This record gives sequence, C-alpha cells and structure tokens, in this order.
Amino acid sequence: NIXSLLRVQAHIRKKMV
Amino acid sequence: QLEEKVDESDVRIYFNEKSSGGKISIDNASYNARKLGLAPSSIDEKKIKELYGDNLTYEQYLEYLSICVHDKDNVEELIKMFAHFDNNCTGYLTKSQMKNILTTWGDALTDQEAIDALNAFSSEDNIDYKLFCEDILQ
Repeated sequence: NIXSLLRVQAHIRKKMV
Repeated sequence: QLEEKVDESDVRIYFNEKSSGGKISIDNASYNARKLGLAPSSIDEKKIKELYGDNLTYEQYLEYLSICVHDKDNVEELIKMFAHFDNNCTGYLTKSQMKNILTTWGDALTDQEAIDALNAFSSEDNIDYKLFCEDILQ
C-alpha cells in the first residue's frame, strides 16, 4: 500500500506544479 | 523512450530556466519533471542523489527525468491504499478520509495541499477514488 500511496502523492504534486 | 513521454525542447528550456553554473539542483530538477508532466517521489530524489549528489549536469538531469517516467503507473496501482480503507468496498471515501490518508503517511502532503487536490476533483463530500486516481494520472 505505501508505495502506491507515494505514486498518488507524486501525481498530486505534479498537478500542483 | 523519455521523448515519447515529454517535449524535448521543454526539457532544455526548463533546464536553462533553473540551471546555475551549468548545473541544476535536485529540487529544481523535480520541479521541472513535474512541469514536463512527470511524477517524482522521494525515492526518485534519493536515488539520483546517491548517484550524483545534489547538483546535476545536463546529462545527469536527463537521466533523472528517465527515472521519473514511471510508465508502470496506472489506476490499479494507485488505488491500493484507498481501497484498503474502503472496508465495505463501496468505491468511495469521504474527503476527510482521503485527506487523512494523504497527509499522514508516505510523502505526506500538507493539509492545504490535500484539500486543494480533493476540492479540485469534486465539490461533493464522497469521492470515487478510482476516478480521482484517473484524474491525477492525467
């Protein structure tokens, strides 16, 4: 689960930028 | 390979926008990666630092971008944490449940960061996390 969470948070940070 | 994914001239433009002494910091390289539409995590950042240190030449920067491609990302991969909290298997979580997950574990977002992201997706309190995942993957 945790590794998948990092990918979620990564795409969210991508959208911020 | 990476050019399939991103614009070749933007790779160079963003580099020039942020470079200093012909080198770019990891933080600026991750910023650029995001602008190009890529999604680095702390794992990618720790990996490039272990190879090259904090300041990347143009060529090391291109290497970092290929590392950030993550062509294996998809909905099935992304929803796992959310589904795990979806005990009754409804396909939904509330915004509060999602904010707690995003801000508490992993590369945790700030509260505002999570709120903005969830609000950007929907004005409703109950979130289809599969569609939320499809949307951030765009």
